[PDB]
Amino acid sequence: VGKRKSSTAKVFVVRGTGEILVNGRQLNDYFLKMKDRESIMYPLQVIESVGKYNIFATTSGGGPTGQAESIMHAIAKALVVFNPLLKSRLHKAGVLTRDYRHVERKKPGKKKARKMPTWVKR
Amino acid sequence: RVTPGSLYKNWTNTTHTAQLQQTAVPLALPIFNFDDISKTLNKVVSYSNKQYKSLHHLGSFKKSQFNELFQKPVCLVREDATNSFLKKLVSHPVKKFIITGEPGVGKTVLLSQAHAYAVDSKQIIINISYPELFLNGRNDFSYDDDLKLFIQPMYLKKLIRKILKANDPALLKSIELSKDYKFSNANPKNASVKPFVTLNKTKNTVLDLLSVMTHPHNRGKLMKAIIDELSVQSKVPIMFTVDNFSKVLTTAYSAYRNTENKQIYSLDLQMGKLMMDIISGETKFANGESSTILAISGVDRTNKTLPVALGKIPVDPYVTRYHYEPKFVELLQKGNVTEFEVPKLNKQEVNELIDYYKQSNVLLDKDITGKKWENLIDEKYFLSGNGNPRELLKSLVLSHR
Amino acid sequence: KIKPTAEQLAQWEALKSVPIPPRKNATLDHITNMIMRHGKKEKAQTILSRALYLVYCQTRQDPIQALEKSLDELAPLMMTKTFNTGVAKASVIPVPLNKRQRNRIAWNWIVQSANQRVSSDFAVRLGEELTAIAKGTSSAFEKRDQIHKTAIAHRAYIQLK
Amino acid sequence: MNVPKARLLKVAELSAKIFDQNFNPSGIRTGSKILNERLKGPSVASYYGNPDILKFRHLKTLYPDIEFVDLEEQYRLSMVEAKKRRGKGAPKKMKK
Amino acid sequence: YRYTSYVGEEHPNSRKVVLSVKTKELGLEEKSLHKFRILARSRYDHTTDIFKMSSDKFEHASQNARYLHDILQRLLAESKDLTEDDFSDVPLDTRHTIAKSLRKKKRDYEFPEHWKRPEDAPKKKFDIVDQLLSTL
RNA sequence: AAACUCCAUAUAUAUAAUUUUAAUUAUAUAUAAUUUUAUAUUAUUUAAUAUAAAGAAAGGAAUUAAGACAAAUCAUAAUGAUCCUUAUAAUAUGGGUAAUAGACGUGCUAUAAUAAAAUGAUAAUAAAAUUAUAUAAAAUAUAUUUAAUUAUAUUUAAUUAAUAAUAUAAAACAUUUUAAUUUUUAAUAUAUUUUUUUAUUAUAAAUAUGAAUUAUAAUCUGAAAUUCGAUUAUAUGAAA
Ligand SMILES: Nc1nc2c(ncn2[C@@H]2O[C@H](COP(=O)(O)OP(=O)(O)O)[C@@H](O)[C@H]2O)c(=O)[nH]1
Ligand SMILES: [Mg+2]
Ligand SMILES: [Mg+2]
Ligand SMILES: [Mg+2]
Ligand SMILES: [Mg+2]
Ligand SMILES: [Mg+2]
Ligand SMILES: [Mg+2]
Ligand SMILES: [Mg+2]
Ligand SMILES: [Mg+2]
Ligand SMILES: [Mg+2]
Ligand SMILES: [Mg+2]
Ligand SMILES: [Mg+2]
Ligand SMILES: [Mg+2]
Ligand SMILES: [Mg+2]
Ligand SMILES: [Mg+2]
Ligand SMILES: [Mg+2]
Ligand SMILES: [Mg+2]
Ligand SMILES: [Mg+2]
Repeated sequence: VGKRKSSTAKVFVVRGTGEILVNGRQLNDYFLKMKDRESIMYPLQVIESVGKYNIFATTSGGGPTGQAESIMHAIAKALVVFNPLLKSRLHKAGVLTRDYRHVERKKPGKKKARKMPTWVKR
Repeated sequence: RVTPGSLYKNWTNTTHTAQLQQTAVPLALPIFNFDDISKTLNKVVSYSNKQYKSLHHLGSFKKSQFNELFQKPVCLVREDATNSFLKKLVSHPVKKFIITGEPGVGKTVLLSQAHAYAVDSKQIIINISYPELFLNGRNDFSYDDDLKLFIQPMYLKKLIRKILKANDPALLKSIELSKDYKFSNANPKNASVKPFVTLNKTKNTVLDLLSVMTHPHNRGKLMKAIIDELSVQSKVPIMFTVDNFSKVLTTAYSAYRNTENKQIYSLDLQMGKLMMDIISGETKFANGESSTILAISGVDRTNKTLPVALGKIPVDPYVTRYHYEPKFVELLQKGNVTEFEVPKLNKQEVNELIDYYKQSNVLLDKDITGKKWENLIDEKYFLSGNGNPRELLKSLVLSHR
Repeated sequence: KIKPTAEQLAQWEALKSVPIPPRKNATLDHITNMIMRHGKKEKAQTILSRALYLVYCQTRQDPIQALEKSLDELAPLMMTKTFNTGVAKASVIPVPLNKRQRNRIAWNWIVQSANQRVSSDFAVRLGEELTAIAKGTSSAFEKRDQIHKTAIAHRAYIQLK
Repeated sequence: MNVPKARLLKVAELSAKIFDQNFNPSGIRTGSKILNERLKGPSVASYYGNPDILKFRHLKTLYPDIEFVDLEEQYRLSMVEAKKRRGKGAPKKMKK
Repeated sequence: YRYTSYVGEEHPNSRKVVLSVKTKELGLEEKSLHKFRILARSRYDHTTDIFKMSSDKFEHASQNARYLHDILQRLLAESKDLTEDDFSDVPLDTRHTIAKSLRKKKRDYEFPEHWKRPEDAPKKKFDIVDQLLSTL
């Protein structure tokens, strides 16, 4: 299980020939942006194991890019079980780190998190 | 502030219409023939010259494809996808297909292959690429009195011209007429001299009939006559095809308005009605081997109609006319349309495509140099969503990420 | 007790020599970010890659590499940065540029030169401009030359030397 | 909607008959929404509190034995007395 | 019949009673069952074959329950009539149910059964001291 | 001050007969870091940089001392002094707080193609929060010949709530269109660019931008919409 922003991705990674199914449908159908797909691939790409592992991802919450990132994160963790010696390498690549970047709340006086309303000296 | 040479169009238009296929490597590839598929079963194949000529006229090669990448438009033969479809076409008694699949899977390409096959096997082809033109209201129309439907005599003329040119004249002029035909003349010459043009039964030909040039109000009559002639003749097979048939299915009512301000129905038009008649068991062609091959487009809208027509969903009666038109379904059921799902690419097929692209010199330097080939292929397969050809092509060429 | 299997060990060994693959071409990513405006990165990416495709079509050789070369050519290696200079004459100094800054300068010029081209779609305009630069024609080059000349004046205004 | 309209209407009428709910096929303003609205008056009335609450007056009634002292009242009385003393008392009220 | 009671409070929802039945569990013939379902309309869900209805019209809970019961009985009587009123040719309106489904989310998808690898699963590792211990 | 605190994070345990299910969750209780270790390179046993291996380990909120500004508040409320007590206290009906020369802040909408509009039902993808002084689903009717959309009416299914409703999130992405633009159209031919090409003919500073201002008709809330409210339609289409 991986997470990012509001997204949560439970991912079943298995040893069969490398095909993808995100949330009960084809990968290109779910993630339209190629960037998201590339990100998802990256844990399998740092290893030479894209094509080796079948991946069945199941996402919930957040938006598409965040969902894709959560899936990627989950996949790295799943891969770590298949061969523990690659764990360090995955960590170095920056896939085993849970991306903490959390949406800052709207503070009272400010308009958004940081965006304050205009100041007036005179 | 524009020159002839400079590119003024938007991107997709530019890629279609500015000939950047000019600066491309010549490739001595094998030729597409159904009789010798055993030789070139899973290989890229350039079309024959005659096929190309026919195919362009028909309107098979389309704008949003990456046909600009090569000298001429190119496909590969596929055992699971194209070859199987061809076999079905050959074998089946009804010979009546609708090419279904996900967006970018290669339905058009399948249609183009089917057209090419028909050309090879001495068949006439009536292709209607993009029914949007006749369905959406962007050309003149008129309510004919004899035929109780709205004719469209700009589109019709174009379609007639395409029919004339796509097909070879020897095959087309082998057909003698069943009836005599009077038409209004509309030449620059013999306007005052010949007020009418007359085609006789045995003496005249289908080619001659096609070459007739009338006023707009007789154009629909001419079209009707031609269709009838083609239905009657048993000497040559007639391949009818309609690509982006999804639009037709969904757009039940056209943008045209009758005398009272309300939208005209697709079946109240000439073209759409004719098309529907061809689809169904109604305008039955005399010859065998005479097929209708329809094709969906992921571009267009999706709704309950097409699934209901096929063996997919039970008929919900309460869904709206907008999301389910039952007349169209009924028509589809009447003419036994067996659907054909285009399968996504296998790993081997993908690899073969990638190899071809490399030969043609489309691959980027980061893909080729300093990378294992099998690994690259696997990555490409992954990024396409396990072998969506268009998506794969996009990842290969239009990525730059 | 860890117990690593033989096949796993072999796989690890095979991996060890291979370096970790980069997730982005950095210069391209930077360019896409600069193009982008309202967190609408996807649109910027589409624009850029479409332009690169067009460039490739016009001149059949790696588009990214060609773009990088163009950037290298165009990017002025230093800039005559102005200073207050302790409340006196504003004595300008040549200052060396970071890679991004170098390529940022180039990109703005490229964009400007594209904006003079005809089409409605910016992506097309951009692609045409990139092809022209690859072939070897722009006012951007002239501007760079001028900058270099201005840097050459003020030789020893550099402080540490 | 291939299923006929009249039959559907009949079905709807039957359903309405079965349950208590009314059947208005024409779609005329009946006035149903005026009466059917739950009346909110008691809750509105109960806003400020329970008027019968124990007061200091009662703390003499309940417990006469205990000589209680209301402090605020006593203070007020002292203030009044002070005002009277220094010529700042209230003027005598007109009757007419 | 589900009843609700707020213990310390005097909520006005304590009067609410909810009857709920599976329609196949009701003693009906097939024609009558369909008619009953048609009559129910929005109250009958079709995915789960369940018909429920709640009444808050009356002061007390018991009253409301009685009213609900009476309604149910009336519905049953209507279903079992069949005299000049079958409702054989009015299909089941399932629009409310599809709207409800749309409002909610779905997790219908499952792991492909042919993707499974029982051979790759971790086999039972031999623990000798545990085996020795197990003398029972 | 820092720290303990809250939110968020990672892990563990517990509980949930996996129909109130979202277990990819929720919530109690812990543990976790103001991270650690080592090799080197500069400056003097340590401290900054770099490299490496170990880790999920990276933020936000609350808290803003003493004094000062006779800073703000007697219109949250209370109290001192002072003034009013048939009036400066109390109730009703209407009007005003919304007046308009110029001026000053904050915003909103704009001035079109790296940007606007149509469309997109096996309904692409969220979170947080509200619903007994209620939330109002489906469906029918009218605006509107199909229907959808949007707006009202008709009438209340369900739920006072991890159960039903508010509510199919929207950008995204895709096709189509887009004046300025003879950078297009349509009549002919033309053809291996055919949702298109070429040839020759005719196509002659605010728009198919913007939405101020106004006219009429309807609808909504309320007992009541004139001063003075909110929608929808048909027109109006400033400035920029
Ligand atoms: N089957 C097949 N398809 C190809 C080949 N080469 C390219 N294609 C792709 O096929 C696509 C056509 O798919 P289509 O189903 O018409 O897309 P749709 O119009 O969205 O339905 C194009 O986008 C091409 O990129 C090929 O050799 N075989
Ligand atoms: Mg298509
Ligand atoms: Mg569950
Ligand atoms: Mg503190
Ligand atoms: Mg202080
Ligand atoms: Mg003060
Ligand atoms: Mg003061
Ligand atoms: Mg006072
Ligand atoms: Mg005051
Ligand atoms: Mg007071
Ligand atoms: Mg008074
Ligand atoms: Mg005011
Ligand atoms: Mg605009
Ligand atoms: Mg949507
Ligand atoms: Mg509704
Ligand atoms: Mg709910
Ligand atoms: Mg406008
Ligand atoms: Mg003006």
